[PDB]
Amino acid sequence: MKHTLPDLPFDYADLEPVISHEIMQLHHQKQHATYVNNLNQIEEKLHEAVSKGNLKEAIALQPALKFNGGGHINHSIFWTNLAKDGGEPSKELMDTIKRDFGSLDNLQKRLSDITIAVQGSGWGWLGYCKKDKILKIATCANQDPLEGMVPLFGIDVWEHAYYLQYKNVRPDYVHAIWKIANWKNISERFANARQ
Amino acid sequence: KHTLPDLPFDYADLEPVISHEIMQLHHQKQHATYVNNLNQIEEKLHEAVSKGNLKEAIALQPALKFNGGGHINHSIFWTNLAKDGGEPSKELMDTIKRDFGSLDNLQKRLSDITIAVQGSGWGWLGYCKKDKILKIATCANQDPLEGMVPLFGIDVWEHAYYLQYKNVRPDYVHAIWKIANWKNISERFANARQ
Amino acid sequence: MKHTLPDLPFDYADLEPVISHEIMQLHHQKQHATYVNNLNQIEEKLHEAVSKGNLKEAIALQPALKFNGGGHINHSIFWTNLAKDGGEPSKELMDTIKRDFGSLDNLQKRLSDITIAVQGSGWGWLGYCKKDKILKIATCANQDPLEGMVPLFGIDVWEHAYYLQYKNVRPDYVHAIWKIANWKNISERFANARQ
Amino acid sequence: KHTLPDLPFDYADLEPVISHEIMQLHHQKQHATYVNNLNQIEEKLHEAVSKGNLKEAIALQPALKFNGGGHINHSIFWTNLAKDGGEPSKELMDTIKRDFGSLDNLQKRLSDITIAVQGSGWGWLGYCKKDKILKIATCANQDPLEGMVPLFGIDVWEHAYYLQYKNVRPDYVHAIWKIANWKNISERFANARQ
Ligand SMILES: [Mn+2]
Ligand SMILES: [Mn+2]
Ligand SMILES: [Mn+2]
Ligand SMILES: [Mn+2]
Repeated sequence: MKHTLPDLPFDYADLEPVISHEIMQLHHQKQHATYVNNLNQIEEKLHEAVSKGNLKEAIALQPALKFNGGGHINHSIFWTNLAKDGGEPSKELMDTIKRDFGSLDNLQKRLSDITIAVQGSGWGWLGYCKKDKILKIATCANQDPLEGMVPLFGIDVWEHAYYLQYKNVRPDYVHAIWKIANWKNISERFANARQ
Repeated sequence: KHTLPDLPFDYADLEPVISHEIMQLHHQKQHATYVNNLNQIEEKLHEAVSKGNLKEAIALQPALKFNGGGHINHSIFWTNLAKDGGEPSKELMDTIKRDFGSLDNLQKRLSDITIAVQGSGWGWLGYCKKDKILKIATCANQDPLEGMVPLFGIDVWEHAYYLQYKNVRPDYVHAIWKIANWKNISERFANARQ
Repeated sequence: MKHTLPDLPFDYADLEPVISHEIMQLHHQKQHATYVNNLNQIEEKLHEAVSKGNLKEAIALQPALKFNGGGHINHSIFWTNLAKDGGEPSKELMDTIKRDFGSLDNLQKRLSDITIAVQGSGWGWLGYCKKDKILKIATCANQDPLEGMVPLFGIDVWEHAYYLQYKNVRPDYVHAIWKIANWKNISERFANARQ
Repeated sequence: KHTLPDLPFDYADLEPVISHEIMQLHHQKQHATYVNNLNQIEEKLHEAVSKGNLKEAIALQPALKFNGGGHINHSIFWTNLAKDGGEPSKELMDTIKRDFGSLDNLQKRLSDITIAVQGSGWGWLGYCKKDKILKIATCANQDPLEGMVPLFGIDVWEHAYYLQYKNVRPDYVHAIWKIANWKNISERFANARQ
């Protein structure tokens, strides 16, 4: 059934002064809405190509499904990842961060750095690799969804996520976003990934 | 489900340009595998889509492009080759002369880019309906040709020549022009113009 | 010798109301400056890797050279491509646009559309293909320089090029930029490409 | 300029796992070509850089990565194979057991991803000095392994197996473990830990 724009868990100004009201409103009401609308259109066209046996057409649609489907996935997670009252990591998550990265401080630095270094548009991720039972960090280009691991915490470093407030200074945004990291949600995602 | 098409000729009909063992393996093993895998991946993809698993549906894309591309590319390629391929129709020859100067220039230019492919892939002559022109391009791996109509393809995966030509890809790419099925290429051209 | 940030051919507010003063100032003084500074650093590291015979290291530096070197190339061209008094295409350029695209209106639409459709960060280009003696349009991802043809006119569709003024509405920017297309410069580039 | 290294063994020493014709062509023709081209491209690149032609220097990057990668990858690969490769040192075996459970799990997991390479490429076992762990990865075409130290590589370009194994890549990838030079792999491991 059809994809829909999820309501945010908070009002558009609830993350000030870390993320502005204007940024939240445009990012949700315009950017994410566009990914959803275009996603529904692409899924229709793909369902038609598959039904008709138009293999070339079905292949040709893949980048648009990845882009808009990834936009939907990534943003949906991102809204659940942000809070004014984020709390602290669960003990078990905190313990695993210490095991895999040494400390939360190291994790935040190492993820901030790779996220900061993204060339162009993309995302930084903290994820959980089920196979090897370890936390990992990665970046993704554009809206490519995080693959090979379960997403826990995402940082959108598309210039739309920060330019209106932080201008060119991407590092100020990436460092500041940790202050609104929704650790309750991130810990819930970690618990589910270990099931 | 998708099926392996029969070749329009016997496995040895392209000797001495492409060998029997190459045609047999290429068709019965390589193309077969793309077809069989295409069917498995299409099945996995339908489950993912019918269940709402967008992430898994996106994760299956590369296998669909690869095996689906494999099926598309090879199916065109077999129709592109002939023991006696004739000559290009007058309309195609005139178009080749318009857009490349001569057949010689087209062959050289398409051979050169196809030889230069880094890794596995394909060289193509195609027709851009929009700007009403012939174009040459390459594709990586089994990516299908997009943005123009395919007319003539040259498989430069190593499995396409190695048993016979060993490392000498250029010899294979220059030699395949001897068996280019110009009857088929011309028909694809005529159909691309309608 | 060392790369430097070129002075703009105009003052930071000279393209209002099509491109804001704030956008011009950040884009030149901060974004392009960063590409230049990082480019010089990367060229040094590459010259060292080559001198030492450190082939793996020289290969590893390539994405950063492409990114920052491309940033320098692309922006350098882009500033010369913009003017308040852009004039009109030379007769010969106009005649070739008509030959290859039917009309200027068609060219502007077709280039605007592909530029608008860029997934992520990138550029739209009008270029000249010397081999086939034809105008072409293309997009490039991120800062990848236009290859296979001589660049004539570039449209930066990184969100930094427009978000402060146009917000999410990229099409309004892409359509509007044609009003400040420096046709004198573009025509000069066309003449040189045909030599 | 770069040179083709001699093999540490005679062309037939890996029979029956890899044939004489494969080793000869692979070394004398494939690797030679990467070396020779590497030299040509390095020359073109130096002219571009010394003249300030940034655009042309960027345009030559893919040929440097490809031929330079080719030289890097093959040079490691020849040292990675042996008629009698021994067994992993105790320190490497313990590390393999820590990070993969057993040698069996490592072999299966690396074989599976290497077999799955779409097109040409390589499978690698490497060591991540930062997080102090073994990792497995694949690389496309001749891209060199980056972000970890290379320990053991498996060439899955078709030229590496086709003359002998034909289409049956899995057989070649499972069989190469028989000739993995664990003396060399262990030395690379010891050097990766210093
Ligand atoms: Mn976003
Ligand atoms: Mn093939
Ligand atoms: Mn820019
Ligand atoms: Mn090889």
